[PDB]
Amino acid sequence: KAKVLLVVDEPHTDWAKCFRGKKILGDYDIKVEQAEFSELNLVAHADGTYAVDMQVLRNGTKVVRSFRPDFVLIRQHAFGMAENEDFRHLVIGMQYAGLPSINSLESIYNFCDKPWVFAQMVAIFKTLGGEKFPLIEQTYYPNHREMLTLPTFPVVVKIGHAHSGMGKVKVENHYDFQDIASVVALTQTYATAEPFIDAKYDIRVQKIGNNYKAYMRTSISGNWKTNTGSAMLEQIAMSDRYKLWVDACSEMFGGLDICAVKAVHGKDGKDYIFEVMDCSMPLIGEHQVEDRQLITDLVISKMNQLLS
Amino acid sequence: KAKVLLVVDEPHTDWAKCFRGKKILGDYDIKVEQAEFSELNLVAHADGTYAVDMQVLRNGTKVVRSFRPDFVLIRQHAFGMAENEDFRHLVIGMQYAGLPSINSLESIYNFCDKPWVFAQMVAIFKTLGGEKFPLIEQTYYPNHREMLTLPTFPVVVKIGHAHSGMGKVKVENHYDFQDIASVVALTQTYATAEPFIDAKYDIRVQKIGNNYKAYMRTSISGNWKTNTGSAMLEQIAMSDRYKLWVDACSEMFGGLDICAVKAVHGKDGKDYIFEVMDCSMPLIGEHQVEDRQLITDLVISKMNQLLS
Repeated sequence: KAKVLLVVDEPHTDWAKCFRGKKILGDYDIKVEQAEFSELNLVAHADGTYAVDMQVLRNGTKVVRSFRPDFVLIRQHAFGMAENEDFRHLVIGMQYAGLPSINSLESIYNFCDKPWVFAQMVAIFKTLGGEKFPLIEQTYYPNHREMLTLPTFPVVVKIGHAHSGMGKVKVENHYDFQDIASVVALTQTYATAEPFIDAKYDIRVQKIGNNYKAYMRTSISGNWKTNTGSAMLEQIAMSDRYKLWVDACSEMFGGLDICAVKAVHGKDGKDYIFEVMDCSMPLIGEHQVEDRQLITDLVISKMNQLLS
Repeated sequence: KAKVLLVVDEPHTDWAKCFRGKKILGDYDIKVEQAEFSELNLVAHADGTYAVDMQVLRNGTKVVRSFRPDFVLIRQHAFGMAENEDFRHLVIGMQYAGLPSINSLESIYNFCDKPWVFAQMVAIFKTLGGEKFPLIEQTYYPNHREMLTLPTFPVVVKIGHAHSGMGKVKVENHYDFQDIASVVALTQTYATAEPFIDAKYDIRVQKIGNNYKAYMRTSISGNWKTNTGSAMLEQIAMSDRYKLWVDACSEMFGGLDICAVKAVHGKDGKDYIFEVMDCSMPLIGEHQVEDRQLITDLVISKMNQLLS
């Protein structure tokens, strides 16, 4: 028979293809169920039983089906403040069911608040020092009332929690900072402000299991945004410097199997680490195929370790 | 020479009295700043600097003092859905600042969602088995749509996340269950349902550092009306059975310095563990002054361990 693997990812990636013919536990096959978070639901019980509901719109028809996954690979962001982007209830349900997964449900749950993740990077920065781990300066404001404490301009202000550049604004002077603070008051959430780096290059160091890759590219908008995919991220040599950055970040929340550190190299000759991404990190460059391959092997390795 | 201890607790408990005359690191005095979450704010920086602001109502009706705590003791619930009960942003800010505390900020943060905490007890249940850890049967519904499948009545349905039992309702037939399911829909949150236990008595096993106490409250209220006043409560002898329950629960989220497990003993002569409380647990019984003294020693021990 087979072990069921639930993969939460968009339809543009066909994970069933990646796991074809692949066996675990010696003789078991893997049946892949794939869906986006918006199409999933579940119920879980303290006694160990649970069932996942999937309503998939396929080739012209509202499809329904139920199943009991044995493992889960999560490739989609589970949070976000925009409309219909909050799936924390599903992450809690999977942990309640005791589902093993990549990344671990513990880590995914803790990646919900970006400044909470950044707090783990600040502790690493204190342990290793800036020479080895150049964390960007950043200020955390619990709400709008503390934004009377001004940062040095220009800064990039990031409001609440959200991906794909959502909620990030570049602020160049006090007057516009005051206006942004009044907007943070409306949203009733927290915000962060970090210096806007006049950047030379963007850098991403990724770790998938035991595989590492570093990519760099000319930076057009630094740590503010990525503007209209002008330059593709190109792989460069892995250095011992870069490896330490991602190995150190990968230890948080019990360990991240898939993660990436983003940094900018400024025209001032310095590196500034400003973000860590987990298993929902998009795949980039000419190696998506190969990276999906590495993720597939990682998943098989884990199902063999944890399942029975 | 003094270290500042921020204690987040209501005004009736005068923690400054518990710490008067106590020293840390040999010759430093302890300066206690006490306030409730609603009167506090802060700003934190990745470079390590941070500051807390407390709204005072002494000579000015709207006083405002600032300080830099070295350690924090949290005795108030930091979450909750009622009017101005949500302080997750301050918890995040204290962790961003790297503030040591009791209980740990990591554990406090993870106690925000009751079913997430319960998910840890389900894992303990699988490990130890029911003879040793009699976890109550419970079902987790990520949202109202999974509540179509009806449970066996009567049940206690817990809606969303709030303490003091807020949001708990006893449901006896599917008509009322359907109305509660519509309230869950209205609140856009999750819910849990567990059998309503016809109870002989209540049991609470607490652990403060390495001190343990077991208390029994007799009533039929069972797992429906909890936390409420104790017009009738009494201590009892600890047993290896009870100690294992709280010790196993105290290991979650990196370790809980202060916690308690609640259970009801059924008229059927069986125990049902249904809740774990962390450092915001109310102090009960006649030994409340002894308990505060135990919490005070724990805080001094920890400050000596983590400060310089």
